[PDB]
Amino acid sequence: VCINELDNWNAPLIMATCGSKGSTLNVSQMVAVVGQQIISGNRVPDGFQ
Amino acid sequence: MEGNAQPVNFNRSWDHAYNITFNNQDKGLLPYAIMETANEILGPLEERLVRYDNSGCLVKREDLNKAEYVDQYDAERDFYHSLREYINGKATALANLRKSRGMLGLLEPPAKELQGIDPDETVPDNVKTSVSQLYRISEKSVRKFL
Amino acid sequence: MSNTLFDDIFQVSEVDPGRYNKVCRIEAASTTQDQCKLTLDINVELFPVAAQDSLTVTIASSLNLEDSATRSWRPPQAGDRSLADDYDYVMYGTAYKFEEVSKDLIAVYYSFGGLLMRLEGNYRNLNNLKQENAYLLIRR
Amino acid sequence: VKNNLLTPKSGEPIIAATQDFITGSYLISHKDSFYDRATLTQLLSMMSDGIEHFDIPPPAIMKPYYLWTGKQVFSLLIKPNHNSPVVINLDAKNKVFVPPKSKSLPNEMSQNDGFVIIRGSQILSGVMDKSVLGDGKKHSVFYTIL
Amino acid sequence: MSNIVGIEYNRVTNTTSTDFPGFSKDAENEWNVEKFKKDFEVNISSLDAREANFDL
Amino acid sequence: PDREKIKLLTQATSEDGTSASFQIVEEDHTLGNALRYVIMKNPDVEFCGYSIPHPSENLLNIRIQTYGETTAVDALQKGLKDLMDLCDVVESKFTEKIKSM
Repeated sequence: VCINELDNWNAPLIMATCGSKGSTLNVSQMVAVVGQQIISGNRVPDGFQ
Repeated sequence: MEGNAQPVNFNRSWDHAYNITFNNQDKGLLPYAIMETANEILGPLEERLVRYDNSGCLVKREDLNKAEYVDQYDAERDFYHSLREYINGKATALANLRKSRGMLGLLEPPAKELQGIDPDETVPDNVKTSVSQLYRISEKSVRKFL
Repeated sequence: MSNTLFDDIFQVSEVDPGRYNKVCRIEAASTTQDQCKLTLDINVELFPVAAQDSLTVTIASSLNLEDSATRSWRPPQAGDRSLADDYDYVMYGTAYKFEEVSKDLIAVYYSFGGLLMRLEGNYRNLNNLKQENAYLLIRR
Repeated sequence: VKNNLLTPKSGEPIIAATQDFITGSYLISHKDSFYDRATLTQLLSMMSDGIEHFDIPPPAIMKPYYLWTGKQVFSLLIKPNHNSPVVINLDAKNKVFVPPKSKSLPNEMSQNDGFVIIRGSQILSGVMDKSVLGDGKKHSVFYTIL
Repeated sequence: MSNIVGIEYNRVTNTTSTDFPGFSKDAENEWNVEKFKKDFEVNISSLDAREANFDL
Repeated sequence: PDREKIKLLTQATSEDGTSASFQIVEEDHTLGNALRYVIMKNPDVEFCGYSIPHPSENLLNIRIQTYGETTAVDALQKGLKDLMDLCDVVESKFTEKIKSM
């Protein structure tokens, strides 16, 4: 949603449009949502009880 | 080696050959004319390969690819086919174009007959300023390609 | 007069400044011919355009209108009558690709140093060779 | 290092522009980057140390004022003048490449600049975004002059 | 033109000189010391010791 | 006089004085930026840029390139004579406003 709804001349956009450094997922964790942490193919298993 | 694990990159090497000898002032060639201009060069490359049999001498020209007499090289002669049955794709596109643009669509080499029928005088000059204007193949434009 | 290789009058269709700020792509529609039309990129910070507007499109070559061992480029002098002293916006570029759209419909590709133009004709545009130089010639 | 621009792992050009030499050469090749002569002189004078002799192509925008684009300046670092023997031909796809209407429009007429075309060592389309001048991909600019 | 840097919310524009002959077809603004002598001006603002302020 | 100064590069010059490249010792961007602008207002010149090779060492390279009208060595001799007058017209206008206050 961010890529089509962010203005041009945006620095995390303009260096992810290139292959300089970053991705379309790296900027998305900085502005919108960071996702769910995985642990070796497991979605944070239970600690106790 | 170049892309797709082949040492050619036929598409880029075509345009690199095309731009270096591009001239509208030259004449151009016919679809059958380029194939004999091609086989002038890669022809004698093929007869330097001898294809001996498993015992000393040669094998008979009939039934060559029989999975018994594959000698120490086969991709080298296959590469000469791989360039041959590529550049006829450039030939068929010119043959398929001039057919539907009013001119006689010719791809076969004509026999020993009235040489230089030259359909310039047959069709009007709008066709000569149509076929040669879209795309064209000069005689040097193949001798620097292969 | 012998230098004009193409001339028509088109009405534009829409103007799209998609994700830019100083270069926008315009559409065209011929109000005289019913077949040809073009696409083109126009800097509108020195040549403004609006949709549903009619202008002059002209493709000539060697605009000196008649007739220093440096291999460079130099501009013409101050007092010099020439072609397109009456227009508003001329450009520079080369042709690179000639291919057919359909039966008796061919596409012509100019590139003005990244700025593109794709139009199509019906062998009306016979004069336009695959030349090195070509100028566009536009009044408002 | 002149003998080892290519890795023996695959044959790919391993030395390239790193994570900000792209974004320097990207803002130059942006489509809304226009320059007068006074700045086109100063940019072309900083790619060398004032030693290489250049020749200026005619500008893009001509009638109101004379304006060069942000691509002809990139065309000169490849071929500084006629005395340099380098002339290349290449077609390549950028990292993003939003597709055109995909049946009538060819790859060049993208919504962005997208697909890059150079003929006779001049920029005709496209930008440079690490797939054209950088690492990883085989069909890069620095690969071809090598 | 109009020798104004056009600022906005995300950019500025035309910050360069564009004051040389050979920029358009009509080569105006050539070098002339007397045509500069008519136009150059110095304004002095609040001036005192230890500190100065003045316009060019 | 001295000769540890402006010095034409024989390797990167034309057969005539149309194009040349000079090497200035002991002058930073303070001179090269000013000298670029006074030259570019000559209608004869087409190309005049400058650069620093390496900021640890201390030298400047000015590039000059013009048409066949005037030799370029004559152009910057006009050029660096021309800002000497420009330093005066600022000095004359400024010092009369000081005394007037």
